Formats: sequence, C-alpha cells, structure tokens
Amino acid sequence: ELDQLRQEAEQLKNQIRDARKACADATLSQITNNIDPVGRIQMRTRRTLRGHLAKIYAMHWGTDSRLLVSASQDGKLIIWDSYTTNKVHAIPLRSSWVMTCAYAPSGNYVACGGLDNICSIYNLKTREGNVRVSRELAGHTGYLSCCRFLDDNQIVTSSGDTTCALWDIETGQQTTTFTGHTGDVMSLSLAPDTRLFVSGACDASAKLWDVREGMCRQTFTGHESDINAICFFPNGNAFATGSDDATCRLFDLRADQELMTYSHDNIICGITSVSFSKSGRLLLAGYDDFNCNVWDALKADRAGVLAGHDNRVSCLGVTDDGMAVATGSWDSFLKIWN
Amino acid sequence: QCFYNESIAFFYNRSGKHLATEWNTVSKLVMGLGITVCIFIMLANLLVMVAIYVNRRFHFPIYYLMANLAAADFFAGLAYFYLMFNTGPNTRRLTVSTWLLRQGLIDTSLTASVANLLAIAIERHITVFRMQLHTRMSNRRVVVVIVVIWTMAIVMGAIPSVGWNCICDIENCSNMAPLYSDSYLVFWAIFNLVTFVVMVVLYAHIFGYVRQRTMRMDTMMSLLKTVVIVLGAFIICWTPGLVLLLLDVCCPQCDVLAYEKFFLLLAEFNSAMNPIIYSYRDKEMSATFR
Amino acid sequence: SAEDKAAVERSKMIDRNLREDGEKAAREVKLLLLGAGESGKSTIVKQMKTGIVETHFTFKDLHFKMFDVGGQRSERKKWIHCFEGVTAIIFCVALSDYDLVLAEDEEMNRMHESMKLFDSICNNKWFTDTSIILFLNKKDLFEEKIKKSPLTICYPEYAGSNTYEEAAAYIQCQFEDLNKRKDTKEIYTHFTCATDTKNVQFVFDAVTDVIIKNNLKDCGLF
Amino acid sequence: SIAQARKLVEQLKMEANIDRIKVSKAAADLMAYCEAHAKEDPLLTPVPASENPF
Amino acid sequence: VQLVESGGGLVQPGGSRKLSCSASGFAFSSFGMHWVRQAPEKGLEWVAYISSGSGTIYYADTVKGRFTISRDDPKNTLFLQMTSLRSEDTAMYYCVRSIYYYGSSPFDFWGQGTTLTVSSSDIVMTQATSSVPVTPGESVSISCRSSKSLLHSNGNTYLYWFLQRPGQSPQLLIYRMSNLASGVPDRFSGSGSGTAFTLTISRLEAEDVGVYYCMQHLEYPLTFGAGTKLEL
Ligand SMILES: CCCCCCc1ccccc1CCCCC(=O)N[C@H](CO)COP(=O)(O)O
Repeated sequence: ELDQLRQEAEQLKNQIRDARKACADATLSQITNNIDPVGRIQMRTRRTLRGHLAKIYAMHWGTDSRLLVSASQDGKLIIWDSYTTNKVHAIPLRSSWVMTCAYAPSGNYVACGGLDNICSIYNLKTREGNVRVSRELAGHTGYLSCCRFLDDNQIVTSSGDTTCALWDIETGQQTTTFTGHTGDVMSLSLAPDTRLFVSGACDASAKLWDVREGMCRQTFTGHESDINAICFFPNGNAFATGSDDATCRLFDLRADQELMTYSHDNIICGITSVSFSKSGRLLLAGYDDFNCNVWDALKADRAGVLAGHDNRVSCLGVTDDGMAVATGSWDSFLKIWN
Repeated sequence: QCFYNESIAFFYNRSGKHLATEWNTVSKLVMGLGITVCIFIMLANLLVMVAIYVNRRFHFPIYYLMANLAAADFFAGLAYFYLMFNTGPNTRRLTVSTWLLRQGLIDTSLTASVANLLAIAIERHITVFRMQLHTRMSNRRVVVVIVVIWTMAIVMGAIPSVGWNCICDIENCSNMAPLYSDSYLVFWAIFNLVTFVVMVVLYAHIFGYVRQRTMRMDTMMSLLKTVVIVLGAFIICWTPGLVLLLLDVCCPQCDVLAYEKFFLLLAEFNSAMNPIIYSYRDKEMSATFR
Repeated sequence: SAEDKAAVERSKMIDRNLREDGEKAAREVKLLLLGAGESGKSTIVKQMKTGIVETHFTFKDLHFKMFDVGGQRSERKKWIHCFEGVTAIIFCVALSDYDLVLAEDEEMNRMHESMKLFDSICNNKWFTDTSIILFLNKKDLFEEKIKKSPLTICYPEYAGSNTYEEAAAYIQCQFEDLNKRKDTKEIYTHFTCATDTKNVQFVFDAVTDVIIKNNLKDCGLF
Repeated sequence: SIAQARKLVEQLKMEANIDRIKVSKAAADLMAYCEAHAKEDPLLTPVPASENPF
Repeated sequence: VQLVESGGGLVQPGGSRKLSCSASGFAFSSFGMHWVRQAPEKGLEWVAYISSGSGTIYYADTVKGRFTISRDDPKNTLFLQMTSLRSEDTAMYYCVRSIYYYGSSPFDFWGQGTTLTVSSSDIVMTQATSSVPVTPGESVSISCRSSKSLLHSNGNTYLYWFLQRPGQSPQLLIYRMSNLASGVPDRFSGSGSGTAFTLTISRLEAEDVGVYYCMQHLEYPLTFGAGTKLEL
C-alpha cells in the first residue's frame, strides 16, 4: 500500500537526519574563528566586452583562461578574446531562446541550448573556416538549463523535464539518464575528476550524481526555494548552491551536511550565479541586486562587491588560472574583473 | 563711408532714440520686472539641468535636448541680466565695442533658444513616426544637432558684431538698434518666423498621424493640450517682437520704439516659461524636483 | 603585430554584421501567445498564415513573430522572463468553456481557469508595461450554448438575459477587470471573426497603437 | 503512483547506507586546501601589473 | 576545399594580363587571400594580400603600383591585374588563403598556381643549408636565422615553416614556433627564440623529401627565405 511505504519512507529520512546530527561535532564558523580575515577584495573592471544586443544568459571560460563564450536572446553566440576584447567568432543560432553555454575542455567545440529543448553542438576547428553545427541532441522535453562537456564526445545536460542526461555526441543518444529530481533542474557542476556532478533543481534540493552508474549518491536539502546556481569547491570535496532564498550554502560531500550559509539581512533578491576562486577562499555570487558579491568562503563575511551592471548579473565565471572573474548581465555587457 | 568714428551719442541722436540721462518711473519698473524674470530663468534652468544630469533615468536623447534648452535659456537669462545694469543712465557709459557685446549676447542666446525649440520639435516628429518598439538609441544625432544649434547661434550673434551693421550706412539701418541694419533685422525675424511655421507643421503632422492611427483603434486631449501650450508660448511671447521688428524695418514713422523695452521683456519671459512647459508633463522628472 | 592587426579587422567585420542583424531584428514585431489548451490558438495561427514554436508572417509591410510557448509544460516562473520586451501578449480564451470543466479537476470551470492564468499574466512583474491583446474565440458556438444553458453556472452573480450581446459583454468586462495596472497597459479585446480576415487586421491596429502610444512616451509628447 | 513509492524507498535506504565523516575533519580539509593554495590565487592576493594579463 | 587559378602562359613584355583564382569548397568571403610567386629556379616571394571584405590591400616592393588585386566574394573568385610585365616577373603564381583570429593557422592551404613566362626596413631570413644529404629513419634538423627579433611583445614568434615536395604546391608544417599544422604528422617540430630557429624531424620517409622554406609574419612584406632541399 501507499501508506505502508510512506510510513516506511518517512522513517528512512529519520536515520539520514539522525546520523547527520551525530556527525555535527562543531560548526565551520567555530573552527574558522581564528583564521585571519581575507581583507578588502577590491576588484576593478579591466575589460568590458560589448556587442550583444539583448540580455546575456550564459558565459563560459575556456581551459586556456583567455577565450570565452556568451549567448543572449539576440540569437548570437560569440567567442570573445578577453585579452584583446576582439570577437573571434559570432555564431548565429537557429533558436533565439538560449539559456546556457559551454566551451569544451579542448576548445574544439561549443554548445548552447534553451527553450527549444535541444542542445546544439558547434564545431569551431573546421576546414572550411565557418563554425558549423555538428549535432543537435534532442531527447529532452523541457528547456535546457545547463550543459557541461566531459570530453569532446560526452556532454551532460540538465533540463526543465526534471531530468539530467549524459549524451554521446557521435550517436546523438542519451547514454545515461539521471532521474530523481521532483522539480525543474536549473544548473549542474562537474567535479574536477569528471566522475561526479551535482545538480540543483527548483525542488529546493541538490543531488550528487555518478556519471558512470547513473544513480544519485546523496541528496542535500536546507534551502527554502529554487536553487539557481551550483559549483564545486576546487578540491571536489565540497560545493555551493545559490538559491532564491538569497542565501548561498556550502555543502560537503563526505560529511553530507551543510557547512555555511552566506546571508546578509540587506540582501533580499535571488542569487543567479555562483563560482569559486582558484584557492576556494573566495565565493563570488551574482545576485539580482544588479551587483555581485564576493564572500569569504571560510568566515562567511561579505568582503567585497563588484557593482558595475545596470540589470541583473546572469552568469559569473572565473578562469582556471584564477587571474580574472567575468560577469555577464542583462544589460548586454560582459565585464572582466581582476 | 564708415564711421566707427562716431560715439554712442551720435547713433542714438541720429535715430529717434533717447539716452535717458536720468532714471524714470518706467525705467525703474522695467529694471525690477527684468531682474525678476532673469532671476527666475536662472534658478529654473539650474534645477532642470541639475535634474537632467543627476538622474540616470533622464539619460536619453530627448532629455539631452531638454537640458540643452535649459542651458540656452540660462545663457539668455545672463544676457538679459547683463543688458540690465547697462540700461537707463548706465547706457551712457557704453562704447561701440561694449554695446555690440551686449546686443550680441542677446542675439546668440535667443537664437539658441529658438533653435532648441525647433530641434525638440524635429526630434518628436522622428520619435513618433518610427514603427519599432525599442530602437537601440545612439547619442550621435542629438550631439550633432546640439552643435548645429550652437554653431548657428554663435555665427548669428557674431555676424553683426563683425560685418553686418550700419557702421557703414548710417542712412539705411534700424530705429531701435541704431547700428544693426534693416537687412539683419529682416533676416533674424524671418528666420524666427519660418522656424515657428516649421514647428507648427511638424506638430500638426504628429497630431494628424496620432489621430488617424490611434483613433482607428484619452490620448487626443493630452496631445492637443501639450501641442497647444507649446505653440502658444511661442506665439504669445514672440509674435509681439517679430511684428515690431518687421514694422521697424519696413514702415517709416511707425511708432515702434515705445513698446520695445516691454516686448523684449516678453521674449525673455518665453525662455522663463520653457523649463516648465517642457517639464510639467513628465511626472517622474517633475517629482524629481527637490 | 601584422597578425593582430588582421585580427582586429575580423572583430570589426563581426561587429558590422551584429549591428546589421540587430537592426534587422528590431524591425520584427515580437508577440507572445498564451491561453488554455482548447482556446482556439490553433485556429488563430491558421488564419495568420516540441518546445517553443515560432510563426513568421507579414501584414502591411510590418513583420510579426508569434511565439506559441504552449508546449513547454514546465514552471513558467523560470523561463517567462525571457519574453520581457515583447510588443504584445496575444491571449486566447474560448467563450464556449463557461459551462464545461477541465478533464483533470472536479468542478473548477475552464473559464475560471482561464481567469487564473490571466490574473498571473496581466499582473506579472515582467509585463508591467506590456499590452495584452485578448482574443475571445468560438463566439458562434457560445451563442448556441447560451441559448440553451444559463451563464449563472460559471458566474454565481449575474443580472442579465441569456442574450449573446449581454452574455458576452459581461465576460469581456469580467476579463478586463483582472488588471491592476489600469492606466499602464491596454487590453484590446476582439471577438474572433472568420471570413472578414479581420483577426490579423485587429492585431495590426492593436500593435500600432502600442507602438504609437509608446513613441509618444519616449519623446515626452504625452 | 504505486511504483513511485516503491522506487522512492530503496533510494533513501541507499542514501542512508553511506559512510559519513565528522564535520570537524571536513571543515579542516577546506581550511587546509585554501591555505595550501593561497599564495597561488590571483584574486586573493593581488598580482603586480607586470604579471596581470588584463 | 581546392583552390585553382587561371591565366599565365606566354606574354610579351609590357603586356597586361589577368590572373583569376576560383575558390571552391570553403567560406571564401571570410578568408584573407595572398599571392606568392616562385621563380623557375629560385625560392618563394610574397607579392600581394587582401584582407576579409577588401578592407586592406598590401603589396611587395617590386610590384607596388604595378599590380592590382581584387576579390569577387559572391562568385568565390580572386583576381590579379598585372600591368607592364618585366622580364623579372617570370614565376609560378600560387594563391594562398589565410584567416587571422586568435589561434588560427594562416597560409594553411595553397593553390596549384599558374605558370607565367614573359618573353624576352625589410626583414631578411637567411638559411645557408641547401641540398643537405639525409637517409630515411635518421633525425635531421634544419636551422633558420632572422635579421630581427621576431618574438613580439605578446610572446608570439611569427615565424612559419613550409614544405614543398617535388612537383607539388607548398604545404604548411608550422604556423608559429612550437606549433604544428593540421594534417601533418607529429614527426615535424620546431623550437627557437628571437633570431635563431630550428626544424627537427625525428624520422622521415620518401614522402617528405623536398625543399623547405622559412617565412616571418612580424611585418609586411612577409619576406621568405632561400630553399633548403633534403637530398635523397
Ligand atoms: C538687435 C536685434 C536682435 C533681434 C531682436 C531682439 C528684440 C526682440 C524684441 C524686442 C526687442 C529686441 C531688441 C531691441 C534692442 C535692444 C534693447 O535693449 N532695446 C531697449 C528698448 O528700450 C533699449 O535698451 P537700452 O537702449 O536701454 O540699452
């Protein structure tokens, strides 16, 4: 019966909640009491990339920390050069409604997707020198919210159909499908070793997935509303989520709990993007206050602010080498902060 | 035969004008009303320009030309304020260079105000007749027309100060401005007259278009109120002066000199009213007032 | 560098195509389409000519793009903000749904469900300024339906005859009362007309009015 | 919705049956990695304009 | 992706002839094109260049004001208008394509060129090795020297390499030092700095025997080097 399993199921949530208390020896705020603070993080707009004629929804650095991609509703996907601010490629999209971007770790491929329910993959290095679309991954039934390449052949995507998928670009079929989310999935982050990836969904939960098996390892709760951004700590043993509760929270995978919450009474708008620093001591979070905050990730004290945008900060990515932090926004401008 | 030889005296006495060596009831009264109008122009435009610059809201081409009108009117206030403290017995202390400085300031200031009004009219015609919603706006045409207005104002205020004046033909020149020529007065007045009729045709086309298209589907009342108050300020504050200048340059023995000191006051009252005619409707900017 | 100089020639050649493409897209008119499943949006789309479906058509040298987003079946709260900046929101309601009920719910009328969707759209924080064209479809079937069934089944309070003219008029005004932004957005309501091919012409007149009234705002002449 | 409940119960049972490390130890590990890679972080300690690509 | 050129043949001196190169199979409108001529017995020599969309047209010292170069993007053709040919213009006129963006490979594809026989502050690259004997399976190094520091401020040493097999068009091997072109085996490698450059082949075959060239791209007019023929 429904009741037998439900009265059973609510018990299984207890042992999980019971054990998490037993492993709550002391709060990170208590352990990190004697760390010297980070100091004022004064970060200035070095470069400003112009040429989008609509709001920007996604951007992603390259593994070389110099080139980057950005999409907007203008139906243009532009590959920028951050050093010289000059446009390398401007890819026309079939669908103006794009919500995500990814630049392949090899830099040969770039991928974008949105309300068209398709993840289109564009080939950059092409004998005839004109970025051409290689494959169109059509197996989702809701808007694609995020996508991150594993190799030049594996891409994992998260959609509004409450499911994530791992694809095989050559065959164009979902090698694995991750189901378990009870709400619309908003963002995913791959681990440094590319063996696990955590996803955040509208059901105020984040789930740690296994890319090979295709089953969810752990599920983290604690937010109160939608989770809009997620990123791992550089060491892959922690991650942070940005929600509409205007709080960012740092979860651990080993301890399976929540460590910090980055809330300030003054902040009441929702976090749109989060990202870490190369060392993981700074957690940069892009709010809807039209500005972007920089948090001390072990003290939870808002040390520094990057306010330069007219409209909301949609996307916020840091480079692999950590020399720079770039924020997009609905004001149609990408700004490189250093 | 040119006589930069003659002093201010020769010029007035050659015309019908009177130096007014002592102050007068009329003179004290006009000085008071003029200084009042000048103080009002200066204060009102400082608020308009400060507001149009401080708010990121008012950072669009229409508001740019509005701020330009506020500055041109502030310049007019300064010219009329300097014309005062140079009238009545003070005029007797003038030299030909200084008098020309005074009249040139008046010319360039008013010409700039009139050109701003026509430019705001040409911009509203452009803005209304576009068939798009957003139209990513540049700051090119606004700053181009800002420099055309000011270039034409300075060249108009300097032409008599250099070449186009009756230092050379005593016989053929004005009764009021004893030195500018009937040719320069005809030019300035016909320039202002054609500018007004161009403002009238543009705002008529705006109203005809809005009428047909929106009534095919109250906006008529608000639009005709705004149209009628914009053209009216101009007509009730310029038609005096313009008809008077034409009378001076066409009709001999037309007693035009008596109501001169007053009609100029009216023309400067126009620049007084402009900051409030162009800021009364915009609820946001109007409230911005603190 | 000689290579870098040529690089900047691309970036300028890119930017001159992005401006030309941006100015081509600005001339296009962006209408969002919404409504219930059985609204008649299908029938409207036919007269005008998975995922988010686009329809392109031209009338009197104006280009229209209609975004039929009925097929998303996900939470509107996360992707509706994509459509801020549409000229107008076409909204279709079927007049013949006053006496029915949704196939899923017990006794919540289809017409009452249409209002719940209309309340959330007209008062959505993303469309504070956006005008709403409101098509009321299947008007002829509503005439036949009202002549036999009462309108009290859907609206409990109603003083008025079962006549087409008055029955309809109450609904139109009942839909028009949902907006709190009374003097910010204008709802242009039309009864769907088959043969005249006026449904497209009503969209034309309603869109121009939204453009002409907007043009009067940014130029301050209003 | 019989299947949904049945699929649900084994999911948590697998979720509950994992090794959990104390927050004390995990806390230290995040503190240790940040201090070990601190002096390699451009944003934490600003880098002179000579080595700043921007 | 083939490039073929038309014209050439036999022309009396002082005559004006036109060379047309019909691009086919690639995005011709977004490629900066060149012309490179090779004398019947001598090495390569750059002559002309057009940027993308005819925005920038350059010329060599010997052909300045004598040659007119034009492109017809819709028809995917490239034109060269030659005026008053001299006896020193006898060369095979290859057509080269190149695209300039961050990380691109200019001079990657070379046309077959046309034969033209007329009747009758500049960087200098120097390589003093010619007809070097080598055996298959051995390791050979080819050295190049410049008269100027090619290492630009950003760190790009704009030195290129080429390989011309006997009776074939030149083929790019290395588009900048410590870089490897597309479709060329890993055996070719190049390491150098400032004015000293080397090209190292680990193990070769009968396929890669021929003459090698060195080109700089630091500044126009893209002076080439003399040949370096591998003898086998
Ligand atoms: C120079 C022409 C430019 C165009 C006309 C400006 C204008 C407009 C409307 C009324 C008047 C004018 C100027 C009239 C002279 C200037 C003055 O100030 N007059 C008064 C009249 O009582 C004496 O000043 P003053 O002799 O006391 O110094």
